[PDB]
Amino acid sequence: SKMSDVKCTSVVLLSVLQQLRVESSSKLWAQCVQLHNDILLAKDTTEAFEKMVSLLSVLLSMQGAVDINKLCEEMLDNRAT
Amino acid sequence: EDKRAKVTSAMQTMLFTMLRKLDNDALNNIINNARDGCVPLNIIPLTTAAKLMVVIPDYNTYKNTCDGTTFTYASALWEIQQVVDADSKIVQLSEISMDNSPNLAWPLIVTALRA
Repeated sequence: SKMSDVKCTSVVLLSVLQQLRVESSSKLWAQCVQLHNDILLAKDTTEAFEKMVSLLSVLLSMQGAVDINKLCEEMLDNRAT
Repeated sequence: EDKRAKVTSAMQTMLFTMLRKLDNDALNNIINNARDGCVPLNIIPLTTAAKLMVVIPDYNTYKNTCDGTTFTYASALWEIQQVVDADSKIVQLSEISMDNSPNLAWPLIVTALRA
């Protein structure tokens, strides 16, 4: 279902953390990876969505990394894309 | 660096689109919250007695998210254990108040537990 989509998003989330250089914190990345393997494995959307909320929190907990407000800025200037 | 930045740019842009489209209450909570300056200090923990920490910048945010001892976050319920002000000093739930909120040291930090 969308269980397909939460798994794709999760693959992309990991890759984002990747490009913000998280592996140089061998334990945050450990957690991320495991959170990532957990949901690709998920057999119902709930567990998945729950492990996905934890994974995203790592992003959102990173200070300089992503400013969502500046992101959402360009989100609305390119509403087409 | 310039070209790789725009890569990471496209990738991050596209990620929240994957996220938006997923339209799920728990994520949207933590994304929207994050937008107000309300962010988690550690990994949101799935379990029950593993601790959560978040920053509350606003008395608004406080009102929208706290209510007595319960802390509504990430489409589940949390038990406000302790709150501290910007100065690392303890704040009692009853100082986070109508009338007193402008004398507090925002932002505050809630350590809550899952129900």
